[PDB]
Amino acid sequence: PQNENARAEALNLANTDSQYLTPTSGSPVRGLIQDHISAGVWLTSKDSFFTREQYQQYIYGCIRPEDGHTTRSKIVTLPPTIFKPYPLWTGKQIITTVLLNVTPPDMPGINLISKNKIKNEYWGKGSLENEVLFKDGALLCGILDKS
Amino acid sequence: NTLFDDIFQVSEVDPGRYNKVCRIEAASTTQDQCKLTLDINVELFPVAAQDSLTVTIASSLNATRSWRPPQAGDRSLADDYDYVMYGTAYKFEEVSKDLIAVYYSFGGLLMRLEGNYRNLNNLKQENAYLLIRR
Amino acid sequence: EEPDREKIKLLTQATSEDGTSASFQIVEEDHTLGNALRYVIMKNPDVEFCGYSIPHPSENLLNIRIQTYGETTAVDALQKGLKDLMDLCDVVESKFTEKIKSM
Amino acid sequence: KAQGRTSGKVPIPGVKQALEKKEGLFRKHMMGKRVNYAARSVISPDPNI
Repeated sequence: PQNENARAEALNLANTDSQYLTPTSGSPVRGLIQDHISAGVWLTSKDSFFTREQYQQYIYGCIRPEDGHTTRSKIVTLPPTIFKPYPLWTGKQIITTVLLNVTPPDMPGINLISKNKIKNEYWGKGSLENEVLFKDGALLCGILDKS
Repeated sequence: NTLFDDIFQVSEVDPGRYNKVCRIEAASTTQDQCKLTLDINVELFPVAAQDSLTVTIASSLNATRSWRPPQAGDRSLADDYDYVMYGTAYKFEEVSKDLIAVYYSFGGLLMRLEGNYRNLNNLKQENAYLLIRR
Repeated sequence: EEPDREKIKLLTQATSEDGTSASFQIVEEDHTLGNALRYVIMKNPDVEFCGYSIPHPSENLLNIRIQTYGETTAVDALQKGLKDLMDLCDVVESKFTEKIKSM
Repeated sequence: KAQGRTSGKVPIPGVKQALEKKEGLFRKHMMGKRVNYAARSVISPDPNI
């Protein structure tokens, strides 16, 4: 489009950000698809441990402050979930970091109690990985799926 | 400062579709009402059945602000142990009368403490270091 | 003469005011320099954050980001990791020269 | 309206048949048009945009 009136409407009205929910019944239409669905079951798995050199490479490989993904003009990290023998981060703790950098610092974290598509018997005995728990913007439990 | 300390006798080490993480079930040896359920990284700290572990939950380690990798000339509360994790308490529950359970999540590695004398000084804090000796 | 002035480029929109948290942009590079340089910057005991990023594979641009704890800038940390990447390629070149003599 | 030669394939559709069809004038050149400053192309996936 060839003037500023029609530009301000493909930016504000017909843009892809405001077309997240459909007008038919309010269901969301936009989301990740196949190799992203089948990597969240591996990244946010309980086996996924990351060293310090691996942890900051996955944060900056997705969030770049030059292109404007951060909110604090500096990439902030978390303390690891294992300290003494060999310091390690967990894969659910990378999801906490990518939500700590793209959500604004004035608001508090997201509080969500949801479910998955993967049953609690596939992971073993007495696991709770069907229950997705977000507390203060931190994935504490459960893997992430299409759901 | 130590918020909980006891000694737990392991009954079962369940790998359960994981190659590095086992589920531990351990009743203590001092009190009879209290149990443990823990997810340890069994590659770093291998735990067998009928071990005598020593579980301690502290609130900090001794003027820190945020994490920084360890250097020479430091001394921590983690120097006395073998396997230190870090995580948040997210849920409090009383199972019945005379028992109160707390739930921890060490970045997705979960823990459940049940007992009676831990309601004294286990707050709902977003920081409780967990330390295991032997 | 003329020093080349488009190869390394500090992006001032991501650069700290002290100088300790900067993001560079190198042209005509890929994982070859970036993964090898990130290994060497991360062995500096003063480096807080280091990782590289290729924005899109169709152009040959490499963003690397260094954050330090203070007391060393991201340009002083970049040039130690450029020095030790040279001095690491001079140990591989010397051990491999001797063993060809040692056959 | 007009019979005329009645051999089939009547020429010169006339000023009504220039207006009435799916094409006509009023659905091919008023309610839908062809535009300047547009392009079309085959699409291809990208996870880096």
